Amino acid sequence: KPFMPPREVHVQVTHSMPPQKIEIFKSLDNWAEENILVHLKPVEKCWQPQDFLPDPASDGFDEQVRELRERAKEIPDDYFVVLVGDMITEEALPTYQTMLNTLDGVRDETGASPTSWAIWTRAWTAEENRHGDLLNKYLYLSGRVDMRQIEKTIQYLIGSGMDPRTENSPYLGFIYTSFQERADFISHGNTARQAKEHGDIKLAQICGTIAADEKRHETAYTKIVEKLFEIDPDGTVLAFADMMRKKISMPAHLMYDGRDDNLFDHFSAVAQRLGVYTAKDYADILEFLVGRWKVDKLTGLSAEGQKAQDYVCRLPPRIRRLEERAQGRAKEAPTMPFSWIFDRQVKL
Amino acid sequence: FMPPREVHVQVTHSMPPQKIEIFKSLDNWAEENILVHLKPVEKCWQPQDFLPDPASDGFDEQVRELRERAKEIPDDYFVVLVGDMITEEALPTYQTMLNTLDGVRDETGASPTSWAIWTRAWTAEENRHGDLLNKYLYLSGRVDMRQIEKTIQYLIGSGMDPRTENSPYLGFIYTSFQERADFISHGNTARQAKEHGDIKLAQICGTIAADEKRHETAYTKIVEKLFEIDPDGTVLAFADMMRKKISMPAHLMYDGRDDNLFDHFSAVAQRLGVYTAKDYADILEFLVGRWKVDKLTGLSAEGQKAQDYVCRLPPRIRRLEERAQGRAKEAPTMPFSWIFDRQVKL
Ligand SMILES: [Fe+3]
Ligand SMILES: [Fe+3]
Ligand SMILES: [Fe+3]
Ligand SMILES: [Fe+3]
Repeated sequence: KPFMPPREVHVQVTHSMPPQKIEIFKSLDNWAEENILVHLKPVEKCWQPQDFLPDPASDGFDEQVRELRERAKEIPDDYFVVLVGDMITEEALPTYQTMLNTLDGVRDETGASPTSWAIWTRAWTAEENRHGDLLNKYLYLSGRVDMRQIEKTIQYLIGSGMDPRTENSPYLGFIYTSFQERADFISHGNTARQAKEHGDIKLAQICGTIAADEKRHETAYTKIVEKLFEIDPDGTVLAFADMMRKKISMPAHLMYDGRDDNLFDHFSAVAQRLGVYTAKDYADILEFLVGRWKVDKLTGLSAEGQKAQDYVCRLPPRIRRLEERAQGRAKEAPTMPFSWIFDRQVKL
Repeated sequence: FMPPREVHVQVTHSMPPQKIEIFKSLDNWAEENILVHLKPVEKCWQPQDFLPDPASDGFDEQVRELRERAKEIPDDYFVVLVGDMITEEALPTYQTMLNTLDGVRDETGASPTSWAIWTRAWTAEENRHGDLLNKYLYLSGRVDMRQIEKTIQYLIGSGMDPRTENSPYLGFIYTSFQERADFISHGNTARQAKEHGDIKLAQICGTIAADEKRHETAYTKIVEKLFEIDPDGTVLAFADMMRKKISMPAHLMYDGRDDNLFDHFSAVAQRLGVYTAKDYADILEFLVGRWKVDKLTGLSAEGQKAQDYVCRLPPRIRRLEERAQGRAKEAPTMPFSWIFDRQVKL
């Protein structure tokens, strides 16, 4: 069957958090306005996409665009595939603002709510917007990729949305985004350092600068979970385990270009192979968070909390060993065409 | 370095909670009268269709022709065009605006409901508008992308409160009005884009306008339906929006230099005849006729005051914001950071 995007294969579960716990967040408003909002960079001090692109109001514009394209010839298709996937993930931004606005105690109820929570969501969104913009124009000018197939993938992606399975729970929500932000920090950070190798400093600065925005986001979301562990170590420990069993699905897992039915798997494979984001990175993030939130040092947990706590502390090495042995899928990986690069083929 | 803020008290969940069912019921209906107005992905235009092709040997000359044409387009017009583009780029805010509506919100981010499906596909459609105008302005060299990017970040941080109070009634009235506004602005920049000598730019604006009409058509069929099922609540919602006035999605525009950026942008749009105080009236009047407000009967003493107010507001607005004496002729010249502080006539 033709033009059918992939769908979420799990049953939709809404409003799992007990409705009384909504007050905890109303209470933490002030706290958020002092421990969280402080991780937003004020607009006037933020970089903008133009800072890293050829200046179209400068006599230098032509040579700049020309050097950009020359450099891009020395960057192999493999890398463009990954980079394209990252950029597409970024452009599906409106979905992610919705992701935060689904959380019970934290949603923006009007579109301009004076709450600390709604203020964060809006400013976080505003920061994220520059990531897509910048990688978009870069890919556009490069000439190495097929902007029409990329634009088409993006429209499929927004139509599809995503269900991270947070069930409207600020607990699950902020656990989720804590994990994703770090993942984003690793991918972008990796494309950055790798971007230097292939011979493009400017592209490295681009990726690096996006990475730095991610760290700050991670820091912000991790202070919230930390705080939730402090206030409710039982609910939070339980929320943490729940997310992991479910597995953290990536925001663009429903990726579809109208040709490949396994586009996300394929994109990911290349990212894995290239060492941009690996099955191992997923583990390191998990382990980091376990240590960062002091899950192990938690005491006075219900028989429920204890099973959860133990599960979470012993999942990283289990995931490690298992999705370690890249025997039958790393070496014998077939070559595959991607419509994002005009059906040129790269090694999966 | 303070962005403007909504000056009105925040009013949430005004629609009676029982009326949430009306929408759950209309799911199938929506999947046959609304979703039909979305263009399937494979058949949609994409920004690359109207831009220089960067994987073509023709790229250079195409970028070069684009820039040459843009020199013949005056600063006035770039101001308006930039404002339009900025409004488009604040898209995530508008998805949120629809996700705030009580009986229609997407509860997960991927809800199989007709309502959530529409919201997501409408958003996907809108996204190409921003992308296209963005790359156009970027290649043009006529405008200061850094100041524009900064305005955009202020705008999303600010969001907007259209004062729909989570009511699908108010919501879809609102978006019915906006879509038509959008169709007029884009439509006008389109025809005017021809004058100044740029066909391609006209095709860009025109293609955006067409998207808008379809959206308008879709939102209008919902209100029509609401008038049919609940002529009282709908008539009352329609009047409520108008007293409050329909505020534009980008009214909290801020670039870090101008404290009246939206007013100023609008002034230029007005003067240029892209979107005028008169257009606002014509949209209103059209909707009054399109929804058959006047032909409504059996309304409460409440419904009737409302019905009358709405049918007599267009000419009142007309005459009033007609006489552009003290503000059209003696309009001062003002610098915009979007064009490197070059100045245009307000
Ligand atoms: Fe990002
Ligand atoms: Fe981020
Ligand atoms: Fe639009
Ligand atoms: Fe529209």
